[PDB]
Amino acid sequence: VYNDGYDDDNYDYIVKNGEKWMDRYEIDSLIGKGSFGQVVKAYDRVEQEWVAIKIIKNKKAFLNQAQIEVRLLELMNKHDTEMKYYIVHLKRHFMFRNHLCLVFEMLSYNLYDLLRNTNFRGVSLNLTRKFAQQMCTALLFLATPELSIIHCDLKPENILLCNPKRSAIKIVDFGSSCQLGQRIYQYIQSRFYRSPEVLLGMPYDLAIDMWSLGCILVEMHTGEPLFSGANEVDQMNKIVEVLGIPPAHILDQAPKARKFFEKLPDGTWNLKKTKDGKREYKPPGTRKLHNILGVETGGPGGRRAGESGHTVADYLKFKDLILRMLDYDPKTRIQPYYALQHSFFKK
Ligand SMILES: O=c1ccccc2[nH]c3c(Cl)cccc3c12
Repeated sequence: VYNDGYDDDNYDYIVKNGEKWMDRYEIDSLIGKGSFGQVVKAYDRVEQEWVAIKIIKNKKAFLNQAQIEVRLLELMNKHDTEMKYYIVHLKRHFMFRNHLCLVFEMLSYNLYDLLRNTNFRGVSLNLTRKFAQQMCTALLFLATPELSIIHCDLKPENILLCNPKRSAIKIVDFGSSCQLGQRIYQYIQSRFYRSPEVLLGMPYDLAIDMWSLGCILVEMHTGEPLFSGANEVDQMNKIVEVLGIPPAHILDQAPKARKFFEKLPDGTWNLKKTKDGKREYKPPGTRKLHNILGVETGGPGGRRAGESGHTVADYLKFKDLILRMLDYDPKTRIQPYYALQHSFFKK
């Protein structure tokens, strides 16, 4: 018997379609999962609108983290009252049968689902530009000094369409988020979207979100993750295939440097040594983004050959922007304000 038979063995609330809470919320159905718990679709009889309700796990550590989430959402929504900065709206929260319940506006499906709808053909560079511009603008919001918020888990599943016919988006799931002052985890971000500084055990700031976004935009256009590591070692290696060996001034300050690399007597770094003539990775920097994107060959896989809004010049700009976002150095990685000024976004 977990929580008088309301929970399961994983601290999640056993959801029941048609159930009605507090003479207010008619529960329609389950529509999301996460480490945090579950999200359900519900009708709010009082306000007379569909909502989404995040049902946090009934367990101390989860509840505590969700309380941080709430603080940051409420802090964001208070600045963005007009709802023009692409951040989901927290309508209210309540405790119900020992679970914290967060009530958000209802939204459509996420960008992973959108990619899946084209059978991972990827979406157009025109639509990619639109998502890029909205996300940079959202990331600029988070960068306002009074917020200074690191989302910490950007990925396609956490960017959602407002409406399925339209290109407007909102960022959701601030359940791993923190402010620039109060950083509390070392192992953060979804692995494909994890920055080098986090892989390397280093301190991190808002620039980890920009890294993640760089990875996201490429995926939105090619249909597959740019760096799809099966574990941290594979991840770091896949980054090195495209961008080369991280600079020495970084690896010299990196606690986990020796998990992936070796420092030679003359002070330079290589990939850690490999057994018995085993070969698995392309040599450093030889997996060119130029080729991944199909800059001069009709886009990714040649699938955009002779389509408008997919010229070579369009791609060269896109590529340039993406490499600025994937700068190894967090201090020089492009920041939201300057990203919006990039030639990729020219009217
Ligand atoms: O915060 C989330 C986290 C994870 C997974 C799914 C998810 N769907 C949502 C919808 Cl429709 C509205 C608002 C939030 C979400 C949400």
